[PDB]
Amino acid sequence: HWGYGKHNGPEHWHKDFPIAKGERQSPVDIDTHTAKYDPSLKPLSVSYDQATSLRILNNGHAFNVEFDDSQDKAVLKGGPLDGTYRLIQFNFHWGSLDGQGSEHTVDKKKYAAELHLVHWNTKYGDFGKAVQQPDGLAVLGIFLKVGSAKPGLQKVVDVLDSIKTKGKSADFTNFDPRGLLPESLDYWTYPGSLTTPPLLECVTWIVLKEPISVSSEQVLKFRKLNFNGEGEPEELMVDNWRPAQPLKNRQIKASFK
Ligand SMILES: [Zn+2]
Repeated sequence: HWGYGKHNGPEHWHKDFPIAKGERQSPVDIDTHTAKYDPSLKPLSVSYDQATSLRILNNGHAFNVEFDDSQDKAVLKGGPLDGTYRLIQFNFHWGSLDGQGSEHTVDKKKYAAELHLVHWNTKYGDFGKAVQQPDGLAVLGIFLKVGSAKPGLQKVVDVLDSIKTKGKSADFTNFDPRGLLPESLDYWTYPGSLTTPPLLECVTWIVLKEPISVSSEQVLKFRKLNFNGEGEPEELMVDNWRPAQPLKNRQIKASFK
């Protein structure tokens, strides 16, 4: 099975998933001086006031907070998107040290972690069908830097103990994702893919310019999770990020100048 270790890491993925060497793979390095300001990009419209979180789960490669996506409760629209996209989950990627952890990079700078808010295009009916389309998913990427604590993130941090190993899940209702957003919604956008197998090229990436800060104690909790299942030898869940891939003739557009 794939993972992030020496023998099953990102550099090995292409053997089981040849699309790993595709034309629109993610993540990528965002060269701020090469990105084109596009005055036709509309502002992002995030409506998370009716969001219904349900469960938090350690899937062996990261932890996900799942949302009820049976209706238009929490949606994303506007920006470079056409149509309505429903929030299905959010997850993180982090490092073993504060100087690495993010998937995307800005002018080669790596952040301590990267939060992904995953949404699927409703015109396709369900998530499974959406992942098979060029414009099936829209993922909002938010960088995390170490500094002051993020209050809205604490509820997530506190429950990590109960989902330490692979396969564990816990009820996680009434969590408000709005507490994880930065002040500004300025962003960069480019066509890309999922950053973990099956690595499908079905994502419109919307990466926020402004990072949010979390405390050292907060990220330390992420690092206590395990890749392994219960009763197995302990392997700390750290550095679950894929390195930047070649841009290959894609243009990164910016909503700001
Ligand atoms: Zn992710």
